[PDB]
Amino acid sequence: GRSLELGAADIQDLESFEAGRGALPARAYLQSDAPRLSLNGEWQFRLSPGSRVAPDDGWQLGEALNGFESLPVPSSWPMHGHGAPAYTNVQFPFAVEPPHVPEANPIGDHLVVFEAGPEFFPHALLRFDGIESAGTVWLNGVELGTTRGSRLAHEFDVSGILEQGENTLAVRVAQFSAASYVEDQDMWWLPGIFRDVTLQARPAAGIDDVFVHAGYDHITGEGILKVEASRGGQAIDAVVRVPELALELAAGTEVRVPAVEPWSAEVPKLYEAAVSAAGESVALQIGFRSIAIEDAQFKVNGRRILLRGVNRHEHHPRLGRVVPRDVVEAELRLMKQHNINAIRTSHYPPHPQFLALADQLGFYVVLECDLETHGFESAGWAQNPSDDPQWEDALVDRMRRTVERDKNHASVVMWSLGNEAGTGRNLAAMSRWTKDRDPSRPIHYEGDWSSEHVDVYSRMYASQAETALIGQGIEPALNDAALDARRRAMPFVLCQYVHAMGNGPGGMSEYQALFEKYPRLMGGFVWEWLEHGITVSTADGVDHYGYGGDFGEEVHDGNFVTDGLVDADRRPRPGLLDFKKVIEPLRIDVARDWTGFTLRNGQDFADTSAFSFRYEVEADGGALDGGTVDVAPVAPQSETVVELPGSVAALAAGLSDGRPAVLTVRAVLGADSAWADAGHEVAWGQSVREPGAPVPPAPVEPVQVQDSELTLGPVVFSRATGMPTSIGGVPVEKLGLTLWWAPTDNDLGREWGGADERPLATQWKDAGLNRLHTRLLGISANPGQDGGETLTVRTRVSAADKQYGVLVDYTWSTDGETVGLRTQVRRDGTWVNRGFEVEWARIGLEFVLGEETELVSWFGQGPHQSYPDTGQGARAGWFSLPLAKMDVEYVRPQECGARSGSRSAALQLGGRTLEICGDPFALTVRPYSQDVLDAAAHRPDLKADGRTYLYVDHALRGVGTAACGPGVLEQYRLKPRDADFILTLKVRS
Amino acid sequence: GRSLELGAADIQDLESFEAGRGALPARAYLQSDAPRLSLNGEWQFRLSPGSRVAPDDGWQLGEALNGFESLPVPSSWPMHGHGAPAYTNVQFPFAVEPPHVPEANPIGDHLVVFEAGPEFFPHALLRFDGIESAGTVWLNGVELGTTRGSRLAHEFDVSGILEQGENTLAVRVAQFSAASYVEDQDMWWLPGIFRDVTLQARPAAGIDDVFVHAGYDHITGEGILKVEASRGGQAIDAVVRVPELALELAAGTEVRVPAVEPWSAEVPKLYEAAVSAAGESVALQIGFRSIAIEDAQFKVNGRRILLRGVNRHEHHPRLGRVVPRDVVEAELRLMKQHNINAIRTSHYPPHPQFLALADQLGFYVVLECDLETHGFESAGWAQNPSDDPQWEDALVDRMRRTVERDKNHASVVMWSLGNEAGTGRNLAAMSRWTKDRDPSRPIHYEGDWSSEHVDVYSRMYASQAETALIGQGIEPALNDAALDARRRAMPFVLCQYVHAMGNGPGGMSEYQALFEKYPRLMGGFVWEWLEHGITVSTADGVDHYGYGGDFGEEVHDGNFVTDGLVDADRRPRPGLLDFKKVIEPLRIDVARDWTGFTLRNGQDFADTSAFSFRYEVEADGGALDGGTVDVAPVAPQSETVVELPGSVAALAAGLSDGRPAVLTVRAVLGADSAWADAGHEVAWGQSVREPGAPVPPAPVEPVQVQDSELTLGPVVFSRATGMPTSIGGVPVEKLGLTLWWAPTDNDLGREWGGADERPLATQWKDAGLNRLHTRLLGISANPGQDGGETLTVRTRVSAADKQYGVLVDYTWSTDGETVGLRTQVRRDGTWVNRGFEVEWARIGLEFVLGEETELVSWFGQGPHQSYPDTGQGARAGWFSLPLAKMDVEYVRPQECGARSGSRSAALQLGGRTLEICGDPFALTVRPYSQDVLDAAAHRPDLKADGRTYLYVDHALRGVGTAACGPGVLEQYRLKPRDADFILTLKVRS
Ligand code: NA
Ligand code: NA
Ligand code: NA
Ligand code: NA
Ligand code: NA
Ligand code: NA
Repeated sequence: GRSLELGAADIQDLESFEAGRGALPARAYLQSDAPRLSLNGEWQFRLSPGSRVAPDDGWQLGEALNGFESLPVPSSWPMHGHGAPAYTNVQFPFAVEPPHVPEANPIGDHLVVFEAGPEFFPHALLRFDGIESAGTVWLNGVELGTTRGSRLAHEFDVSGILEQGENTLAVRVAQFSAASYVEDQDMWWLPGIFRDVTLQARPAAGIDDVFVHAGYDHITGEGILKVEASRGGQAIDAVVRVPELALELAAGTEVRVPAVEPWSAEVPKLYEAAVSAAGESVALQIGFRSIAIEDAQFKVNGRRILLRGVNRHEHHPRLGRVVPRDVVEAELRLMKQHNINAIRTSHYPPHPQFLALADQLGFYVVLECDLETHGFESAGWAQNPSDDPQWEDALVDRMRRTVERDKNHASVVMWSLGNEAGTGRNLAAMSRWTKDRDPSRPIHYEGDWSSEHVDVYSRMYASQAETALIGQGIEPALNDAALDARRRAMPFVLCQYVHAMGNGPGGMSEYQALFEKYPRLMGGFVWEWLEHGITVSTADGVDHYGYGGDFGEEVHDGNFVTDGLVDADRRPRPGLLDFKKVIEPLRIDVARDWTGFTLRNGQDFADTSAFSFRYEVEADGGALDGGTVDVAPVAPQSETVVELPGSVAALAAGLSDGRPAVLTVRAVLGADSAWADAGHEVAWGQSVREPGAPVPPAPVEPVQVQDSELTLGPVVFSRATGMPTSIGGVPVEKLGLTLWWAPTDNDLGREWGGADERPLATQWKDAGLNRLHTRLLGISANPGQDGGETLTVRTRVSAADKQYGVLVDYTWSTDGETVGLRTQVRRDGTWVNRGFEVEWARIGLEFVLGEETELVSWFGQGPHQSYPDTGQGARAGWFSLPLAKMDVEYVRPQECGARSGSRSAALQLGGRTLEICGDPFALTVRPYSQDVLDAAAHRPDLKADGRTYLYVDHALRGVGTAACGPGVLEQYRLKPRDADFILTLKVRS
Repeated sequence: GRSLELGAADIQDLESFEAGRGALPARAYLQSDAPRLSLNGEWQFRLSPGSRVAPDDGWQLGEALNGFESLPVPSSWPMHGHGAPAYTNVQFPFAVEPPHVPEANPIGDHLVVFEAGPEFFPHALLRFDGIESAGTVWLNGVELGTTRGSRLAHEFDVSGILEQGENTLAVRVAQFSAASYVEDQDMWWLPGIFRDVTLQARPAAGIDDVFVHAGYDHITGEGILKVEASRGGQAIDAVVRVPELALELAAGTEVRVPAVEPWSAEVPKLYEAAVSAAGESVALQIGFRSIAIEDAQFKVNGRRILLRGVNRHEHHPRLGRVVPRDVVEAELRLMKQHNINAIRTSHYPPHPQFLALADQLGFYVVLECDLETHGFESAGWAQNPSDDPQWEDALVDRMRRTVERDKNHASVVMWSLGNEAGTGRNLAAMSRWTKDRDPSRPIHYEGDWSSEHVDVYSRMYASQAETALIGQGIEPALNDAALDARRRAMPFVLCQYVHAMGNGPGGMSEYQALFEKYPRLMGGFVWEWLEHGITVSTADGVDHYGYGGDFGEEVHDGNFVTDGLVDADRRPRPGLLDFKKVIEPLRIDVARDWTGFTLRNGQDFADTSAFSFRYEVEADGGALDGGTVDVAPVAPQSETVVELPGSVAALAAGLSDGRPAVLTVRAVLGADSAWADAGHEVAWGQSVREPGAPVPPAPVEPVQVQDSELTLGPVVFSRATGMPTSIGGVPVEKLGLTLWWAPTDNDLGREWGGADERPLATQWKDAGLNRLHTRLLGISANPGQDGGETLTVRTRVSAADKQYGVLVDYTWSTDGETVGLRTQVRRDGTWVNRGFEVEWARIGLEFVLGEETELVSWFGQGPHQSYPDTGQGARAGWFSLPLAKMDVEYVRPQECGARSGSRSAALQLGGRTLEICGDPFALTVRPYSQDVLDAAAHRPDLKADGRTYLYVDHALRGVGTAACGPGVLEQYRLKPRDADFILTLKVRS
């Protein structure tokens, strides 16, 4: 019979296993003096729902365009109202049947008219730095070719096709193609021509490609320099000039520069250079550095380095995969400002302009090829393109374009084959190709744990325990003795760790101590730098971030795309403030007697001469003493004890007992740097003189009794419930025990440890911890002092359908001014439910007050939140914030905002002030309840109800990283137990 | 110190382990000529939230009532806006810490003024037939006592307290008490004075209690009669008269009536009798029957009986636990009309008036004590009141009041100790007490499988397989040899089986065949008779039923209270129509040659003389022949072959081949009965002459091709998709394969069989069956006949992120009038997901039509729905219903309304008619999509969208009873497989 379906030819091309056709050889991205014209700007665009209905109406000519409208290019076109973004993590959004594509496949036709002056003849090309996922390119109706590899560059010769004057460039882009099966990164699906489009003249006697080789001999101090230059794939005559080093040499010859200052992330020394032929000159920035593996350590310039890293996706909350240059520069500065020294380009090459900025600002870069096949894992990796010989040419092409583009940049210290792509013959082919092309950079790939085709051993989210075993070289052996010996000689990197989703990440300090202890450990890269929030404006014009499912997706992964150290607009999350402290490159340990501090220089290359060392003593009234102390430069990996002026110690000795005072020593930048202004804080340490325990008020005030109320000084109690209804005139609507919090993203994750396959959030719901009930057992007034009395209220807390509970006793006392509150908690019954021991989130009290709080002040840790396994960046001091600024604007609202280690607190309720003191407690204050917080999926769902929710916790659980990787470490868990704690309360005007 | 809490005395009483205080001895409910006054009517009512704030303001006197309002009594007070109903199944709504009660405990103060004439002096009492859960009673300010046992009667002597003329009765009712721990039935929590309140004069020389003993000697035909009569607990002189039997005897003497007609559910013969003393006469209805266990069979009057039973809760959708008498009478008639002969009073004694109606209409009754402690199971039965000696007196009191009230009623054939109360010493004490008081009725209790203290072996939801083993006496042995021998000599009853929640129950026929095969099997009681829906009126005034969670409950069990054979207003569900057929008491097997039918009388006592046997032959045009055939009475458990008139067989022989005709033989009531009018259908059987296969149209019409459309006779196809866009001018918006349906309540239940602990609904979601995607592979026109052509469209169906699929090929053909459609389905890949084989709900097609359907007609099974393991009550015939009447109004919308076994169908779309024919298919038609159906939680969420959703299924899965008990039996499951089926389509005006 006769074939009748439509669009079969277009679909066959989209199903191609091969790389793009018609492109020039892959090469470096080079700054050249050749004439160039950027075609970025306002293009014309038409969208069709699939190949079979994509018109074949000659639109490529620009004449009588039917159905086109203006669209910026570069762009991710769903960010501009054409379709919508869609988020999946691992799962494909289409049926898995490679190489076939779904019928619903957005086809975007792009068209731009431009003018080519005489400087673009006789030879020129068109460059495309990124098209997701399949491009077909026509110029003046003539097909140039196709693009595969969404984040890779393609160039097409236009000689004999480009015309003098007006030209018409047409590009048909398909969202889905066979290449989608190898681009399954955990991120938004966003088609478009999302990077630069450039016309570049190719003058005769020019330079097509350049390969910089700039090594460093750390013994002699020599630089080893060879700059290759080619045209049409052939080495050519060219002259290399490096003026700062008094150098003129031929391209292609290796020389020995007697002395060079070596490049590192800490000291990113770059030498300006130019390589030029008769027709073209290329400008280079040369950093001399050598990379080697020896004694199972990753070494640069002869030294083991510590990677303080993040995984960087490219995302912008309004432009999608288009990241404006100013945002790139700003976020790299922000990384440096938080002590980061390393970046993994998860999981594809970045915009080409990123490389020079990393060279300049100083980051160790893991440059990763555009390859991920994670969605094949759930079928046992059946049909995985990574092990399918039909995909070999396509995957080698991806690696070749990755390597060729960025090979000249000192910041790149490892090539990565891809991410979560299983094991297979094509990964081996990619590795062999890279090792042969560029032996100067070790190869990284986590997906094959046997590490057969790599030079470093990489894992993601390995526990602190397994990392310690690896650090000692005693992890279990591979079955193959030869492969085991190879891997045991490799250094070890965590390419992803301490998953930073929501409240968290907990457990960072335990990893860092191992990094410092064991040379084989290279460090780690946090997952991830940024949340992929997409800005949404609601009915009222109130902006907030959207995540998976908020754009009508049929299958999605929710807020797992919002898992970053900064939000999509680069505002730090608390996790980044903690991370900065965890990875600080200097350690400052202040002596308890305030005579001095131990200073350890944790850097690998630089001394301490860039830093100014400042001290300040702060007390309740303010600063009492402070200044700068001169420190002879301390070498990398060396230590010294720095004396503080005698006045500081003398001040500590004269302090009256119980008066709190904090000595803080900081290392700040002595001068402006390329990434921060002078005075920027890099490291700090403290010694605290703690306030004395608040003496409980003498119980000299008696209990006065009325039919329905009891009064004890400034406290009024309901006689029916035994609970206070007001304290100093502040209405108390509720007081009770808490054991639960609104689950974090981590609490919604499964702990793949133990026989319990429920997330902690589910364990808590099953146990009833979110719906506690209180029974009153009795109320008694007991003799106090000089006619005074204490009031003891006995209660039992439990939950419907449960037999376990806790006996909670409140003992109240007052001298008329201060109120004393002792709370005693005693376990009743066995706290087991559905066969497993119940764990608590906290041991604390919730005060619900009938008035709003405008201001929260405290002495403790701050300014930001802290939980048992977080809060490293929260330092001791006196803090005060408006109520709203106590919250944390996580995209999915969740437990957050607790200030652990508080010794005193003050809430301003309009005109009066409520003061809380006692042994250390955690402090949280909110204008809405925990049930409202738990129910809210986006921040607009949070609405104040005119009350104050005050949380005073005697104990808290950690937050961990159970959303992906380890849960809460054993020492931070909270099993049911007896407890007792004392508070004082005071209300003033 | 000094005690200061409030209300401690009230709470201490509520925590009492003891029975109520102050009541007269428990006795029978008796029809007496003693003067009586019902105090039912409009009372005054005040509600307090708990004991500690319940006023002690002297309200018991009726003077200056502060805060009282009118309330009907009897009532469940949350049904009248005081609080709200709350539904839990097993879980308690309060902390489990017996005997303690929560602080939130509705306290209802009831008050009524009444007048007592001289006939109520000097002696009278007040009777309360039910108070949930704790009552305290005052008369004229004087405390009478308290009530415990919510569904049990209490009487208080008011001699010397009742006054001539005006009196004031005050009752304080607490919702929760220690007794709540032993009243954990799966039902709504509903406090109130919910049964009659009566003043009764007690004249001197009267009769307090009566115990009827009326046995039957099945050998001699004698009745064995002894009527005991007592006053103040002492046997008294009284005369018993039974006029119909020519009897006058003294109370307390056993006599032998020479001949009596025995009582059974089938023939509920009752003799009017009176026992009288000088001061009082009591009217009785005496049914002579004897109960015995012999040869491991439960026998009445010397015959093993088959229980065709339901579990009857007391519920009314607007009045709660108050069931108006007219509703009781109507629903018992409805039970008889659906062949039911047995009732279990789950799980408490019914209203006292129920007993006489069961005597009269004829049901075997399992009368169950008010005891259930199910909520202790989840803590390993720790603290279970059933094994706590401190609860012995309270639990024996419950059993004593249960037995004493109803002991005179022939319909009661077993006493049940309670339900789901574990095992324990107090259950044994209850059994010992009952066996001693009334040896004439065997004891039932399912909670102790060892059956130590019972006379029958009872289970709930035992599988058909285990029931077959029990029926053969080869179930596994108990560890105790003595207890094993006892239990193996017991008959076996399913006190609850074939859970009737939502679409279902499936698997009824397999149980019934075992009941018929094995004498040891007594039968079973369906769970349950009625859905406990509560009527709710929404914003627009649209009524619907609410279930758990719809009334603000903190903990609840959702729609598990809507699990009945009839809805709360007693409208039959399809399950009741199927059940009636399953348990029909006669079997009618029509010969294939239409010469006669085999008639088996499945009754235990009655012959067939109450029935008229009618036949009718029906064809497309209408009835062709019919009449009545005289049948000599067939004895119980006997069989005969009844000849039909020769004209019927002659008609079958003359039928042209392929013409459909149905011979139906019915057994209807020959005369009015007490429960249905003459002509009521009891049993039926059929023989069908099936229509010949529709010959496919000759493919003489060719495919005409256009740029974007293909036309083949009356079918227009999209050339882009290959699917029809119209058939005979009827718009087709979508056509595709189906494998999924909107989960039933059963599909949301876990199959505790196999290693997969996901409900089927979850298995389907995980597998993507609800989100199928279709890829087009090709379209071809092939040579047909005489220039005609067929059109074959090749597709593959799968789901996002899955590698398995099905190849689906559509072959279209037409002669211009009729359209032929062949569908071929071929498995592609292994249909396994998350480690388990995927199961399908169906193999079918969904047509989405762009116009509404007003009427659906078909030849097949009807009128109601049928699935592979249901539809017994759906008979063969021609049916036609408005679209809305094809649906089933389940409270939670779910898959329903399929008509299996359809051979032809006709949809009326405005003016035109769409006809479907072919080999048997299942037919479903809806005005909304499956996704709308699945998302809808209540019926108002269903909204028509102006389309027609037509489902034609080649195969369906069964529905089972997985919500509670067995899932779908193996033979009704649907594993992925290849399939092929043919349809013809025709559109007319
Ligand atoms: Na991934
Ligand atoms: Na993520
Ligand atoms: Na939330
Ligand atoms: Na139960
Ligand atoms: Na139920
Ligand atoms: Na539904």
